[PDB]
Amino acid sequence: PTHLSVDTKFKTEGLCVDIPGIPKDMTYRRLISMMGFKMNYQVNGYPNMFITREEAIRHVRAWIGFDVEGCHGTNLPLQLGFSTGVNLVAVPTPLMYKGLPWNVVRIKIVQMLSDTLKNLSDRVVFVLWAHGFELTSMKYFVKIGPERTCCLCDRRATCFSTASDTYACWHHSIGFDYVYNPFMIDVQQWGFTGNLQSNHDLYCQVHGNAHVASCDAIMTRCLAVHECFVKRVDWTIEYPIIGDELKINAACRKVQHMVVKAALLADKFPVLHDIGNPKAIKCVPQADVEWKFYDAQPCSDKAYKIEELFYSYDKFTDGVCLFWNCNVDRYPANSIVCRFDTRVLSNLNLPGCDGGSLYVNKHAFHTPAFDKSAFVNLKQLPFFYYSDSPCESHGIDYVPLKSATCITRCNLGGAVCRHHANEYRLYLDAYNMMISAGFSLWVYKQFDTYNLWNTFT
Ligand SMILES: [Zn+2]
Ligand SMILES: [Zn+2]
Ligand SMILES: [Zn+2]
Repeated sequence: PTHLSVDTKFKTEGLCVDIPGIPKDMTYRRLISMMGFKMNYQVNGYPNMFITREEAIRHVRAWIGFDVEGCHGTNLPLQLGFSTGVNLVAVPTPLMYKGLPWNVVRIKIVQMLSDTLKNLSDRVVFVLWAHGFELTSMKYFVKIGPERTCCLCDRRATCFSTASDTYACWHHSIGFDYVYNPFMIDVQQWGFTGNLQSNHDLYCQVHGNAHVASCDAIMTRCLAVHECFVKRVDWTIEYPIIGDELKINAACRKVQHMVVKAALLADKFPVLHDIGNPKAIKCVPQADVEWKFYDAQPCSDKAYKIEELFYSYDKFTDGVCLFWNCNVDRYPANSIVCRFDTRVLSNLNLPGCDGGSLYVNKHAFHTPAFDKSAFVNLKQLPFFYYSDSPCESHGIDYVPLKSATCITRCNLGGAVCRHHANEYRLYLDAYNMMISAGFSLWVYKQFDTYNLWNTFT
């Protein structure tokens, strides 16, 4: 039950305006044949061009919305739209390109997909709101066959070249002209009422409709992300490592310990309200503070309202509140906050629904749109490094460190020791790693690193 059987029925009602007379009774087997492809009763890793919802969710990094609009059916030009914002016009002789024959259009498609996907996934999943022209145009830039490996590496093959008769992955596809063994899924098979725009606009106000193919491609993928990662959530699905996931996650634990420990030392809060992930552990386990946990799963739709989190019947105004990746609409003044900036560009952060983003780091977290007004009661947390550890070098070469933000006994004494200089530069790299990944740090306005110097006396 892991792959989509080709004998599964395909609802054709959405196709009958582009393809009048299409049979109501239709399987994927007959649909693929109708699209001009032949599968040959082949057991070589490619059982179906179309995939299940579950397989699509596991390969969300490969999702490319795809739409085709009749520009004027073999006799008229076609506008090819992709969720990358690209519009290509193919002739049978926000970006918008003029009409060109299929033999040059397919070269642009391979280049576009390869640059988009090489650092994201081992494949492409075309996300469709299928009405006909997009399915019948695939024969002009798609080749299928047995699963293969790249001619220059061990990755699976995603492209084919008619010039050299060879195969390549996204990384080595320069000059290739055909997409090889792509995957696809028709969102309209999921049981919607009404057209694409009416269903998309139920949940998203960020993507308009300029009535060009790329806008439909964007809305289609956006609707799919909402259905699979907003209204539905599955945190059991694991995703492969494609970047600095481990360093980013390790940096997050180190910065969280550093910031909370220093806030407790500087202001001596009697109680800390740890609001968020119900799997949370004390990040400063040796602190004397009264540590109270409050369970809140990561919100995937709208940011939590602070009124429903705190109230409905309790003294969150006592001490300090810790919101580590707990997105609320407005943080109280006595808060320590880590909030993911959905606007960040990285291979881990995919475009999301209604201004949000889909952050995929081991697991997929759809995150509500970043909002600067949520931090009005707070200020940005400045960088600093604090350590009460002994100045002792145990066991890399050294240039003396000078920094006003190395809060250690040795710097209080006027000369940073080598150990705390090593730890400072290691923490600075971790801090910059986490900030670059899109995380932002905010703190109550009274926070002052000057209060940490007298923790050495
Ligand atoms: Zn390769
Ligand atoms: Zn949208
Ligand atoms: Zn030192």
